[PDB]
Amino acid sequence: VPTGGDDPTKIAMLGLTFDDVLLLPAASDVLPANADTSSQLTKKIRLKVPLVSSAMDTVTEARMAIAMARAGGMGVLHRNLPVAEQAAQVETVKRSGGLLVGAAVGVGDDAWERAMALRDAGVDVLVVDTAHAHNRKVLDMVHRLKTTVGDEIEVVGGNVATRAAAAALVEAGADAVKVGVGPGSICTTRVVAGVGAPQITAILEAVAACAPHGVPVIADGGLQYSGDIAKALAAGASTAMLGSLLAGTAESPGELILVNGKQFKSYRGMGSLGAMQLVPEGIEGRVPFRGPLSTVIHQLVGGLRAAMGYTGSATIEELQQAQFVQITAAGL
Amino acid sequence: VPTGGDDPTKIAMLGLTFDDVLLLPAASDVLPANADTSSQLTKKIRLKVPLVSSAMDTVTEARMAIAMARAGGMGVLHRNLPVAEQAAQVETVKRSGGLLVGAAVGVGDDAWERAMALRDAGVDVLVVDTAHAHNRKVLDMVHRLKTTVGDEIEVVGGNVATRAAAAALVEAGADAVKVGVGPGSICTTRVVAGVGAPQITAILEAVAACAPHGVPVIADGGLQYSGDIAKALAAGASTAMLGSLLAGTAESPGELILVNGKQFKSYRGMGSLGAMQLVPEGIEGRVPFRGPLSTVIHQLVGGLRAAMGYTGSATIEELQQAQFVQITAAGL
Amino acid sequence: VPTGGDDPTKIAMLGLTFDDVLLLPAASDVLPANADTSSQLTKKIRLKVPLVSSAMDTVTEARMAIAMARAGGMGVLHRNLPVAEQAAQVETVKRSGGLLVGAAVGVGDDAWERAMALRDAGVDVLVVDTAHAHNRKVLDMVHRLKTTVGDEIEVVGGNVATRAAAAALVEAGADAVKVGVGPGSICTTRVVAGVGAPQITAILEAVAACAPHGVPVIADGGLQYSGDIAKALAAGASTAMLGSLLAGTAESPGELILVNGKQFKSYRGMGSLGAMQLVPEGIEGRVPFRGPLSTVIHQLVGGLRAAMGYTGSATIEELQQAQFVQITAAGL
Amino acid sequence: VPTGGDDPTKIAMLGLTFDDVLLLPAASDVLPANADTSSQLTKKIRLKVPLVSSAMDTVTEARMAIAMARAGGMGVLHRNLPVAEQAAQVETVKRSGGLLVGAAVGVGDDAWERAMALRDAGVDVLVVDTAHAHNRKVLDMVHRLKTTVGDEIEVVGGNVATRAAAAALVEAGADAVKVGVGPGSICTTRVVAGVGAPQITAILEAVAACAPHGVPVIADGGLQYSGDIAKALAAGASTAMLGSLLAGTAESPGELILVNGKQFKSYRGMGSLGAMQLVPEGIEGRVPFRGPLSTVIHQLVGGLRAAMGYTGSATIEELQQAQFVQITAAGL
Ligand SMILES: Cc1[nH]c(C(=O)Nc2ccc(F)cc2)c(C)c1S(=O)(=O)Nc1ccc2c[nH]nc2c1
Ligand SMILES: Cc1[nH]c(C(=O)Nc2ccc(F)cc2)c(C)c1S(=O)(=O)Nc1ccc2c[nH]nc2c1
Ligand SMILES: Cc1[nH]c(C(=O)Nc2ccc(F)cc2)c(C)c1S(=O)(=O)Nc1ccc2c[nH]nc2c1
Ligand SMILES: Cc1[nH]c(C(=O)Nc2ccc(F)cc2)c(C)c1S(=O)(=O)Nc1ccc2c[nH]nc2c1
Ligand SMILES: O=c1[nH]cnc2c1ncn2[C@@H]1O[C@H](COP(=O)(O)O)[C@@H](O)[C@H]1O
Ligand SMILES: O=c1[nH]cnc2c1ncn2[C@@H]1O[C@H](COP(=O)(O)O)[C@@H](O)[C@H]1O
Ligand SMILES: O=c1[nH]cnc2c1ncn2[C@@H]1O[C@H](COP(=O)(O)O)[C@@H](O)[C@H]1O
Ligand SMILES: O=c1[nH]cnc2c1ncn2[C@@H]1O[C@H](COP(=O)(O)O)[C@@H](O)[C@H]1O
Repeated sequence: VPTGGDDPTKIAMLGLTFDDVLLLPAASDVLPANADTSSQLTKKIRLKVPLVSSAMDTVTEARMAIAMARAGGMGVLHRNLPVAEQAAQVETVKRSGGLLVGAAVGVGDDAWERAMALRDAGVDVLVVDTAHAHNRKVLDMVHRLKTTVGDEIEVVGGNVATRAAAAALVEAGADAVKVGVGPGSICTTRVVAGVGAPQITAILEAVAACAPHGVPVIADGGLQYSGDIAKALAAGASTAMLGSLLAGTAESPGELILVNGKQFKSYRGMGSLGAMQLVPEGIEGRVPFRGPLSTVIHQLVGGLRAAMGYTGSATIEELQQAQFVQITAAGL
Repeated sequence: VPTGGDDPTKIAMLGLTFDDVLLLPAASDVLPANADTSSQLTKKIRLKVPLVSSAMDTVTEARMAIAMARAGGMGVLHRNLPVAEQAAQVETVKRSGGLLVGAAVGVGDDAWERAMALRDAGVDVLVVDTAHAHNRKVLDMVHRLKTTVGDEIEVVGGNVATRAAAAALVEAGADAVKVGVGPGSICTTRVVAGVGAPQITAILEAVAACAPHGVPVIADGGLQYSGDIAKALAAGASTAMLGSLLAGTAESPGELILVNGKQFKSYRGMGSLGAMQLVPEGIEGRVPFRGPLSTVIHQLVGGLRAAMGYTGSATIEELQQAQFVQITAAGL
Repeated sequence: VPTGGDDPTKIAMLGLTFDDVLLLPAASDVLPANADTSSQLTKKIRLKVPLVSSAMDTVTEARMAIAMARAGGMGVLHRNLPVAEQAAQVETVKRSGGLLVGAAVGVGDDAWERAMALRDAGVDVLVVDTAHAHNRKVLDMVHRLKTTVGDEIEVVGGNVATRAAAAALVEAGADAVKVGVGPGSICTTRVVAGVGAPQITAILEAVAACAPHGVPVIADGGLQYSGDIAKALAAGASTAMLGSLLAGTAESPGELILVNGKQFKSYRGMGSLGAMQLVPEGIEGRVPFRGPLSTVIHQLVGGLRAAMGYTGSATIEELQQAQFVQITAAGL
Repeated sequence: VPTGGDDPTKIAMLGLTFDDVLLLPAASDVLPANADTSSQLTKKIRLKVPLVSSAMDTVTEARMAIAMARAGGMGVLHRNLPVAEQAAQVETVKRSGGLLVGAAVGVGDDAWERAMALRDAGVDVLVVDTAHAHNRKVLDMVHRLKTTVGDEIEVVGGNVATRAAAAALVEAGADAVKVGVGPGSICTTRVVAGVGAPQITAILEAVAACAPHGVPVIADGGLQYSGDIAKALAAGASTAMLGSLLAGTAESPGELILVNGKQFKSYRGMGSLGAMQLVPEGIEGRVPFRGPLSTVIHQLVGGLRAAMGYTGSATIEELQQAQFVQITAAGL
């Protein structure tokens, strides 16, 4: 083996990230303004805009979830607060019209009760929110939830980074599979644990397991530009979950911060020291203030529509069949 | 597939850009001063110098087009102004002697009338100027133009980045094919839409479709150094179109700008916010002031001549048969 | 041969370093808190924590060796001082309870007497400490030591970077093989001599020679983050030796340094000008002050435990069978 | 072809430079102090130290040539001055004992007379000094010189970057072949002409043509560290020619320069604007002042000796058979 040892499977793959690829233009009859951006969040739920906001306490509380749903996407409420408070945020969203909402639960002691309270509150999507869903504890939770409330509530499981892990969630009964181990902007899983999978390759691998079972893949983490959304969907994801890109918006939690004459908002990992208040796997930082969510979403969707125009994709389903070119370091 | 999924065509190619390759020296009897730099702009039109200026409102108006033609190249007049004004710039050039001139048209409402006015004004080359020529609307325009004024006017179509798109323009009747989706210095197509193709690979692919039909390829965008011109032509292009490299010249539109004791001129994408005055696919910036066009062209052609000396190329046609070595990140 | 010449063996391999790979998550029933971090330092000696401190005069004297052993690892005492002083540091450690300790010897004039004095002082591990163990002088020393004190003292040999060199040390009778030629943070072997081997590939190659003989590999040098420890062990090493990561600790030798309002400690190669007081193969620098060793070790082991959780590794032996994904420049 | 077009020979090779490779350690009985550093400069001339100074007017005049010869290497006198002055510098060196000296000539009008005057002055080596020796004008000069003064004077030809060019010089009768098109520190051939060849691959290719005919290769340009000398010789070169590494020495021409409290000397390409006093293919810069040549050479040779120790090379001939590992961007 050219890279060492005698085992060709030791280094199993070459992992590509968003900056490693570009979408190739293709024959097109599609104007960007006329493209159809709708896509499956889960087997049953279709969104007008294939974007969901991260279950983080500096991204999504009731305000964000309401704005996201009104923009045609959805918010996933974070779970870093008492169960009664999360359920109360679910209610607040549902009382603002017939708006879709999801909410994160863990696999811990009180996870099952949290889930039951959220259902009672009228939640549409339950997200089993973990760093590593390839764990019998996570797969059991996913299964237990689907068998209990599956008729009324869609159950998302995550996160995974390999084909085998996505396959296990599919078998456990997941209505969607969330992909991303290591790629988050505030993530230090890669440096702390040495663990991860570049996101384009992880999406391609997860989609190979999920698509044949009609299970949508949510691409979660590592998205920096609107063009990365197009790339994630062309790799086969059906939606993208955004943290950093939305953390600087008016609707996110947290106050405005002024440093050196410029405006910021705090953005922090759920595995950072201050969020857990131990070995942190996230940092605390700031992102530029971006103004209203509606503006940000408009530019993101605008970029998506441009990609759909370039690739001749009339629908997201068509975009998922687009081709890439791999680029070198010099490209960029 | 080592990079993910089971489809080997999903990532179709490894795209190389100018910084990824060097020209290999070869046996030579050619002195740089004696090389023949002439080359086909289109099937019918040969230039003394294989360089054309970009159809941008910070690069080419009448003054640039006159200087470019006198230097042995050609200018393509931008179309960001009323039809009567563009036609008046065409006249202004033709009244400055028997100088070649081209002019951009789009595919929009008034594109056909613009084209007719330009012809009446005496234009030599019509450039169907789009970000994505692989669109039936663009191919139709190219065809409609060639069938109407083809005897008197050469019709360029662009831009493309793939072999199939170049082939479609050839069949539509293009007299030259312009290559470049994503590589412009002021371009944000890559980050906004996630779409593009590294320019050496795009030229190689387009030339594979065009050369067998005797259709010249214009390499458009991404050229930073005189050595990049040599590389573009050795990849098989017949001419290079330059924006950034000429935007800092006395003959370009726009005034001199002083910042921190240094001289600049504004240079902006035609898809930037201020040029369109929406989801911009270009930025606005500045380039260093370079002095007279004649000086810049002299150094560019000087570099080209040096490359022709190193590669034993007596003509541009010979240079198109030169070989590359691929380099690594460390090289550079 | 695509890279030049006609000999495919001239460039024998593509060497990967820690930043070139990530650990892939795998099916897991392992909680980080419950993972077993114990591992073989040598054939006979198992540590509770697979970490040893570098035999450097800015890393390990008696204080460090005591702290390291109490934390479940071990220190290797540096040999840059009189033999009687090194032996006195060995005694000092052994008088602080039943704590494991090792000590470096060279291959020079007084190396054999140093070794004998260390044994008399009660040392547990002798480390034949060289930059290049593939030297008959080093192999002879290793052999001579093992045949003389082998029943009572474990003999480590190093350093190596190739499979053949590790194999030679195994045959010489080494109880562990230390891997790393070129990767140290303060190392200039690579720039001064042009010699080295990227550490993941060197570990994989050394383990291919050592593992079939039940000889543990110590990964020495180049480790920057806790995640690198996980990667080194997954490549097949049984322990990691740390210099830079521990040089900033309270227990390391040297005083606190204040520069620009921040706290540092000096950290220098044993082959630097000031350590040898000639052609230096190390530099002198500073690392940030890190506080007590116990804190640093806790975070390092925490990262290791996280990796074991992600990879489903209940033991270090299991972690050694984990898989990597190779990443590109863009990843990082 | 994965990188574009249908011609696999269009991109002929992947070119590696010094930073792309490391020397692999090997079994060794060689102490650095005992290695034999002597090597062939030409078929007939062996140097004690395999280093020659560049024929540049900021590197080698009489003073440098004398110091270089006394250190066991040789200087090549630059040709940027009247013929009588160059010949007078040759005399000055020969009058300082039985010291070897070489001198550059071109292929121009007065090149032949320059060569004759140098011979009369007692020169030992004539270097036909060009940027591209694969030119019948250069090959003719090499041949004409060898057939005229070949019994008394060794004739070097250069520069080349390909196997075929080296082969042509061998057939022309060169006593040594100098390799390097594009790699010089002050070189802009790569950016101006887009032409070049990464130096490790160029050396490997040139040696494939020269070694079977017993013709030594001089590696010229791109050497930044003493470790690069070892790498150049292990690729198969017999000597290295140094510009930047020696330009900062007391013995080089030019005065001391003080900027921001630090000491420098000017270092400039022979193809820079100021050296030619047009399309320059070199820049003018400064390098740090390094003190006496003897110190610099000592450290360079020290690094070489270290490499010989690591690779088990008792002679330069043995070092030429050493193996490399290719490294990634992350390595470094
Ligand atoms: C550090 C951490 N561990 C867990 C976790 O769930 N651990 C766990 C997993 C399986 C299990 F059975 C029992 C516990 C979580 C949520 C976190 S987090 O707060 O930092 N959030 C994320 C989310 C997504 C990520 C992708 N890469 N890294 C990520 C971190
Ligand atoms: C953003 C944009 N879209 C179009 C465009 O023509 N859209 C379109 C295409 C086909 C069609 F049928 C209908 C409309 C244009 C001209 C532009 S531009 O002003 O920014 N100019 C260019 C030019 C070259 C480029 C290469 N990569 N990106 C480029 C942008
Ligand atoms: C520069 C140097 N040479 C030797 C050395 O032992 N030389 C030698 C080797 C075999 C022999 F038979 C006779 C002498 C040592 C210890 C050193 S050091 O002080 O700088 N330490 C290390 C340690 C680890 C390294 C990995 N890469 N580089 C390293 C340097
Ligand atoms: C720019 C230039 N051209 C020539 C030259 O000889 N031209 C030429 C060649 C063949 C011929 F028949 C007639 C003329 C030279 C010397 C130079 S230089 O002054 O700049 N020196 C070098 C030396 C080494 C180089 C490697 N890459 N680039 C280099 C430049
Ligand atoms: O603390 C953390 N460490 C690692 N990943 C996190 C952490 N907190 C949230 N994440 C994940 O990172 C995603 C956001 O990534 P981003 O959009 O690149 O900022 C989230 O949706 C989570 O999957
Ligand atoms: O706004 C824009 N976005 C992307 N490409 C543009 C834009 N405006 C002009 N271009 C293209 O970029 C070329 C100039 O590229 P440059 O020479 O690298 O500066 C032009 O000839 C166009 O093809
Ligand atoms: O001077 C030196 N030059 C090269 N390597 C050294 C030197 N001194 C110590 N080392 C090695 O570098 C290791 C520490 O590397 P680090 O943990 O990356 O700082 C040590 O354990 C030695 O193997
Ligand atoms: O002006 C120039 N342009 C390109 N190469 C040059 C020039 N002048 C000298 N050289 C070459 O660069 C070598 C020195 O390279 P360096 O050691 O990397 O600085 C010289 O020996 C020449 O071969």
